[PDB]
Amino acid sequence: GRKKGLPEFEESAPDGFDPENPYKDPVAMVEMREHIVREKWIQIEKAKILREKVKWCYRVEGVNHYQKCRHLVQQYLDSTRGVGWGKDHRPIS
Amino acid sequence: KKMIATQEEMSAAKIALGSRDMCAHLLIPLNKCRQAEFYLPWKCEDERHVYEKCEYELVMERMLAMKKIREEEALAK
Amino acid sequence: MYLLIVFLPLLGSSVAGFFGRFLGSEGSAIMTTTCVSFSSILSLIAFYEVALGASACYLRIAPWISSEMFDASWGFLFDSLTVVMLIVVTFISSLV
Amino acid sequence: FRAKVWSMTGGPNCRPKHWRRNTAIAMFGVFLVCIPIAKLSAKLEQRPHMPVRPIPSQIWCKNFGTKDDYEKE
Amino acid sequence: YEALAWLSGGLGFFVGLGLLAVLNDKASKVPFTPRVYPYDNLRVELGGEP
Amino acid sequence: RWATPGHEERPKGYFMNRTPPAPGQSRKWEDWELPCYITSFLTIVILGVGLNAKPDLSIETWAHQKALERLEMEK
Amino acid sequence: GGGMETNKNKFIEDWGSARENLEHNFRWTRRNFALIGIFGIALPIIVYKGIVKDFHMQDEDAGRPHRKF
Amino acid sequence: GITYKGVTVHTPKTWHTVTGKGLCAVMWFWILYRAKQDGPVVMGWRHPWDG
Amino acid sequence: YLAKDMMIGLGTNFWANSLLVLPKNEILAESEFAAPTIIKLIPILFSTLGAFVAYNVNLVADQFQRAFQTSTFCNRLYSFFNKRWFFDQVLNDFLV
Amino acid sequence: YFNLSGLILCPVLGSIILLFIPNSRIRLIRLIGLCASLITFLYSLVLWIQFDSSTAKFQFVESLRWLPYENINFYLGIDGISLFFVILTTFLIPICILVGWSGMRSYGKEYIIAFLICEFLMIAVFCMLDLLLFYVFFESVLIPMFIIIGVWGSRQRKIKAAYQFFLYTLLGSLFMLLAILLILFQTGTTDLQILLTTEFSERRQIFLWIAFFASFAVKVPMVPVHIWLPEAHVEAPTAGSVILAGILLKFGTYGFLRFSIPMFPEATLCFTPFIYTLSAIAIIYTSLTTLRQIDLKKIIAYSSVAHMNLVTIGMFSLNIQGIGGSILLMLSHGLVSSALFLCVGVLYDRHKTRLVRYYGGLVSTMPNFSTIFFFFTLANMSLPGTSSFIGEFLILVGAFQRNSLVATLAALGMILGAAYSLWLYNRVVSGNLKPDFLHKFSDLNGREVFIFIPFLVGLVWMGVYPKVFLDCMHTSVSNLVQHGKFH
Ligand SMILES: CCCCCCCCCCCCCCCCCC(=O)O[C@@H](COC(=O)CCCCCCCCCCCCCCC)COP(=O)(O)OCC[N+](C)(C)C
Ligand SMILES: CCCCCCCCCCCCCCCCCCCC(=O)O[C@H](COC(=O)CCCCCCCCCCCCCC)COP(=O)(O)OCCN
Repeated sequence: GRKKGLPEFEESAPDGFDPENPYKDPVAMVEMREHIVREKWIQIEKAKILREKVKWCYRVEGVNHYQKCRHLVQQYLDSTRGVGWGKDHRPIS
Repeated sequence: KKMIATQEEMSAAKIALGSRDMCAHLLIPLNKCRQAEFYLPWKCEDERHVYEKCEYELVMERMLAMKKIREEEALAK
Repeated sequence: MYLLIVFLPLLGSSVAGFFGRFLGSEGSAIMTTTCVSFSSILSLIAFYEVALGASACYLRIAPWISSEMFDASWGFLFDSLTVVMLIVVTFISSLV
Repeated sequence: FRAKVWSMTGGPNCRPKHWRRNTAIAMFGVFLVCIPIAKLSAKLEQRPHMPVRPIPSQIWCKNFGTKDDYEKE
Repeated sequence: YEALAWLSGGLGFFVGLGLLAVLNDKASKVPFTPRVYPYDNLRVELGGEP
Repeated sequence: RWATPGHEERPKGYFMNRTPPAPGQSRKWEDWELPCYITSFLTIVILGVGLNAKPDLSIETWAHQKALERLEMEK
Repeated sequence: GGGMETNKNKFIEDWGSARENLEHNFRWTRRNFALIGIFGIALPIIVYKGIVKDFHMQDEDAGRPHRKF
Repeated sequence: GITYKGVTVHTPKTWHTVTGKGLCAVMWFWILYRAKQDGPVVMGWRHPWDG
Repeated sequence: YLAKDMMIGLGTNFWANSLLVLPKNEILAESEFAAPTIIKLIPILFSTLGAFVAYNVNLVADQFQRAFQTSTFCNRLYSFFNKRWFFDQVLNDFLV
Repeated sequence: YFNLSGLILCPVLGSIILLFIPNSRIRLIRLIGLCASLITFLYSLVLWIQFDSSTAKFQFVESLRWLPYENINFYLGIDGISLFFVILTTFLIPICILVGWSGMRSYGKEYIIAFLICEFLMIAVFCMLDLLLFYVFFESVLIPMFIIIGVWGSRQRKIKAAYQFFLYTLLGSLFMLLAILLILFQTGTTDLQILLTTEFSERRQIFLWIAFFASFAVKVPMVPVHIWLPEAHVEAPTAGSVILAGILLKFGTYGFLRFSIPMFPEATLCFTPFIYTLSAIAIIYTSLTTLRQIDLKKIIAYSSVAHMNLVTIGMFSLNIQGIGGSILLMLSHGLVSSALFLCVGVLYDRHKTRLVRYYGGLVSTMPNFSTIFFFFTLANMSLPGTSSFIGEFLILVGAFQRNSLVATLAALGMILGAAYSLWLYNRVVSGNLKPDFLHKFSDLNGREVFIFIPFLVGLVWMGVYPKVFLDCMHTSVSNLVQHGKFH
């Protein structure tokens, strides 16, 4: 019982959750928890797409890849600072 | 002797790093003729000996530069 | 074509091992060696079209480990360094 | 006692009478299933580089010289 | 247990001959000068900033 | 020895050690075989045309389309 | 020669069903105390200290104060 | 090969001697061929390629 | 002879990105144009010396140069290299 | 509308029909039992079709009242994790029926009663969101396994084997029950959705985490308590012993995922080094103990212990990939260990020795069994291309990203895994043939040949393309890792 298209749950924000008292509205806390992962997966996926950007850049330019991909290398290295749950430097979400 | 092939002509050419020394302007014709000629050692020599002597000159000037230090170190001792 | 370089020895090995009773001690000998020699000829063709015709070949079959930002794929890197060892492995394997 | 055990990969000296007939089928079997591997690969082998000289793989391939830019991946 | 005594000598020759290559100091015996490239030792084509 | 016929009337050994019966009659399938075989076929068909019928809805493709339409907003 | 089972040699039966029950032997002896105190209380403590030290050094590099644990 | 008191050696086949001789002679000639044309390269005298 | 020039030829353009060598640690031209000529052709000298000593020991001068029935330190020299530095002994007993 | 209720009812109907069938009708008992098991397997498979791997909340739920005030009640459901365990539980049991098919005349109908009872019992464990009833069905599996080990044990020493397996479980079970009582008295209910959204006290967190760890460290073999598994596992029938390492071993390890990690976010972090220092030394000590072993069954059980201690490292290392790799390794182990115990039990059902000394040179005969055994040993050998390697590579990745020291000790496990399993393979089916002991012996017939076919196909499928398994549960693992914290 679904439309054939991709689902869309919600994007803006969960209004019920208040950071000052995280355990105050249990109904809205799960919404915040799922929204966190649904927004972090966006960053993970854009990191993946910029990774393929870099990979095809190295696969096209040739020997001059130390001067024609630095604008994307700096866009990759900073994207690994707070991506997913992979290193002890957790992102400040 | 000073180099002349710089910026676009040096970067567009697929010459690898490390062989991009002072006198490497004539490597483009060498690799253009060598690549089409099946890389035969016995078919491409017109454009090779010039590069060999360019590297010869670079090595001998490089050791000439150290000659001065070698003959001046006697002052310290 | 580039997939034939890799998958033909596997296919020959699998069919020889599964049907080593259907083929005699010489049928497998003339079949697997023929498949490996075909792979060697393919490797020589790739060497001619890559080492001299300098244009490396790239591909990706399917994602192996499609976890988060840990993209593992069945792709291969038919590069100038790789094809020399393609020649080295295929020629010697067929001769052996 | 070797005849009793199956030896799926063939016995020690397994020499079927019509081994040539089976080998012809086996070689034909490889060729017929090798075509899907070759045909399915034609939609693959992306090589953006253009060789200085023409290779013989242009007839069955078109994934060369097309994937030039890397701003719309 | 006597083999370990020969083991120490066998590896001792390797490290002992390794130290002897420090006692001659071939680094300063170069007959030429360090290699230099144009454009700040090819700074643009090795990284840095354009 | 590449031209002589083989000295084997039949591949040695019996498949699953089951002696073939007299010629003319079938194999006399066993009680467990039929339900297990039909269940294997049902498993194959369900996992074949069911897995490649489920819409690709996940946290990967949804995030892929979302980040494809969100990375393009750099301005 | 119609027995599919093994012959169950006498000298092998004791070897088999003797190591299965070593509680009687391993009750009180001098070497047991040294072995237990050097490989059941010593090594786990050392590796636990190594792990907590690694966590502390990871914390220091990031700068965050180490957790008590 | 003729038979003796224990060594009844068999002579090598026709193609296992002449082929070996006519293939080894190629290498023997090739050693000097590379010692004449590219020989002057590594001797310390008369460095080739415009030298 | 065919591969001496085409792939080690002071900057051959077929490797492309396959093999990358940093500018700093690139010593190839002065490995050929700065050769003292007293060291380049020396391994041939060790080769011919080894030929001479092997021929002498194993064809003519083998009356004492082959079998050494001394008192001590010579049988153990034979065992030290035959048992390859007792690696199969010390490693086995002390680890496995 | 293929809901979860029917998946549990079908084995109940199968058992009920079998109860009133005369013992003489041995033809019908096996047929109807196998048919019920296969219908249950298909009903579990069809759930994977309609899984809808998109939502963070739980899938099909069934609520049945259990107390007068609806305080706590039977609340079914799967999220992303117990689905695969339900599928594998429904798949292993028909293999259990098939392996014990020839000798059913002596076993009687009581053999299938216990297996089907345990079948829907373990089905009701994985999809049980209510915390207390999860414990009711978590320890309900004591009786079927007790009966299987005791009534149809191989040797007479089975009496002492079952006592350990029982009492060790009861001790931790009641230790957990006390924590459940503390949680219910404090919070008020035991429903999982609510109980995950309650602010706990840090001092209370540690005690309750320890109380859960009292039993969950027994189901997964830990250093202090792992004696029960070999002694009570070598001495069980092959059809029954294949699920002690199949589903009875995945309760506590999976129980950590559902009732420990999201339940106590601030306590697992404080107790992380303790789990590391337990499991890292477990993978070493148990592996070394494995080498100096003679029985054919015990070596596989010890390898299983090492695999579980390895997966425990990757589970408590909270990573989006660590937990997914833990689930993949657990599924792969459930396949491979099951296959290995069938492989070593088919030898016992013909010769009845269970000693590697007697076995030798089994490649010159029964080559098909040798090939199958070699494939499953390679799967246990942790080679890439099989489903296991996908299993522990993610474990190593998750452990190294957090702690560098633990990853090296964990990978020492897969280094040492080549010392006992390969030695067993070369010492059982590749030695010198001896006619003194193994006078005569046959090869695998059509039953055990078909038994390994689903195992082989699933092994290869999840080894070369584990995408679908990871695809179906990326949302749930993401929700589990991100809990309590908001950064
Ligand atoms: C890294 C894991 C990759 C996947 C694992 C498969 C890779 C191959 C593993 C199996 C290789 C063969 C080992 C079989 C056991 C060897 C000992 C043995 O039992 O031999 C048997 C089995 O013989 C075989 O080797 C059969 C080989 C079958 C394996 C063929 C498949 C290999 C390719 C599959 C790889 C996967 C392809 C990718 C899938 C997507 C019979 O040999 P006989 O010559 O008859 O001698 C026995 C003596 N007597 C005659 C008296 C009985
Ligand atoms: C000896 C005779 C044995 C007969 C078996 C077949 C003979 C060949 C055996 C060789 C091994 C082949 C094993 C299958 C390898 C498949 C590898 C790719 C599978 C894959 O990832 O793609 C999936 C294909 O779905 C599918 O259709 C997969 C169907 C596979 C059915 C296998 C049934 C095994 C059941 C075992 C159950 C064990 C349970 C253990 C938990 C869907 O991929 P996707 O999501 O990308 O969809 C795409 C939507 N765009």
